[PDB]
Amino acid sequence: MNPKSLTRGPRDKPTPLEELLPHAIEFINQYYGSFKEAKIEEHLARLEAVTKEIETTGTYQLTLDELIFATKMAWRNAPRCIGRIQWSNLQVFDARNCSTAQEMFQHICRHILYATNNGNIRSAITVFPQRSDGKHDFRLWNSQLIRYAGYQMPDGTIRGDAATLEFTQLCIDLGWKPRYGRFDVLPLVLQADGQDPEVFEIPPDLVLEVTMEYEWFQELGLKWYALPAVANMLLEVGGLEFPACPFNGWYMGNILEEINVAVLHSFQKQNVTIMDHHTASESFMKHMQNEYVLSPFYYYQIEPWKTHIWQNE
Ligand code: HEM
Ligand SMILES: Cc1cc(N2CCC[C@@H]2C(=O)NCCc2ccc3c(c2)OCO3)nc(-n2ccnc2)n1
Ligand SMILES: O=S([O-])[O-]
Repeated sequence: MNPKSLTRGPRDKPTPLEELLPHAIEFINQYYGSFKEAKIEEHLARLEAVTKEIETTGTYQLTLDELIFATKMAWRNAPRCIGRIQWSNLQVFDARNCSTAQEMFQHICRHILYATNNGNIRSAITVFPQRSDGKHDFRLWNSQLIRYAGYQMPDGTIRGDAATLEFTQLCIDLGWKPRYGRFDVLPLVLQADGQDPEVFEIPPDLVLEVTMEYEWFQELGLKWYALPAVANMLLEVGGLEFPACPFNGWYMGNILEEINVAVLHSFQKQNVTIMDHHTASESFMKHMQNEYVLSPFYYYQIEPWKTHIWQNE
């Protein structure tokens, strides 16, 4: 077999023009090929301008429409994603002129806001600036925008998310004051322009949680977040790399002390979208109505605290 790697790592120099140009040209062709006969003079015009822009600046910028096209195509090129069947239902937020972590934070708040929509979930992606030389990367160190903290008890026990134990400790190491619940929402750990990450609490009113509701099992205090958002992948398109491009959909669906009726009832009763038969038909219908090496592609990355060179720990 000759599978490709699903990971795209860091750089420390711009992509060499001899690599970038061919990829850029191929994407431009893919994009204008989305008409099948229309816009041959526009195609050639754009090919010439991109090639001149690359040769004069060392890189190039996508138009808004090309970016939107690229995020949707990357989505339908995601083999594992079940939601990609209705891939035209994606809202794009262009944050490519973002310069600071504070600004990153505000963009992310807007995303969570729009996407959550009081439970009537909407799919969205926010695209931050593309990699330049690889030393000014924008990154979210989170794996998800919303995820619970994980604590290892003085027993060797796991309290919270058993999968975030390492990231939670890194937040503490960065100044985040550890509460010790099993449902603590991790802060946003945001890197702008290649600099050390800054910690931002997520305003709690922005976090919609499904409180699970027999009758005594709500006494357990079982709870989960409504918005599944992937924070850590890199969007590749036409030779360009976007190391920060958080996106979301909605959900598909060990001290037990096993029916999923509690979750099924809690989500659906609290009007939080999930991928049931109603939503599947409704969303595919909206999708269909919108019709009036893989690339682009979402890559995995190397966890940034393993590769980051700290300016001033
Ligand atoms: C609209 C509702 C959506 C649903 C129901 C959905 C569902 C899924 C599911 C079930 C998986 C695999 C989960 C697992 O086993 O870990 C997945 C993976 C993924 N989804 Fe979605 N998704 C949605 C929206 C999105 C959006 C908006 C994007 C991107 C623009 C997207 C991109 C991906 C990617 C990149 C993966 C990872 C593929 C891999 O692991 O190789 N999804 N999604
Ligand atoms: C919070 C989250 C996690 C996630 N995962 C994919 C890589 C592994 C990670 C994960 O732990 N997945 C298991 C939980 C899960 C299952 C089904 C589903 C999910 C997450 O999002 C929508 O559909 N994917 C997504 N996702 C959102 C849209 N597409 C994928 N969100
Ligand atoms: O744009 S897709 O729906 O043809």
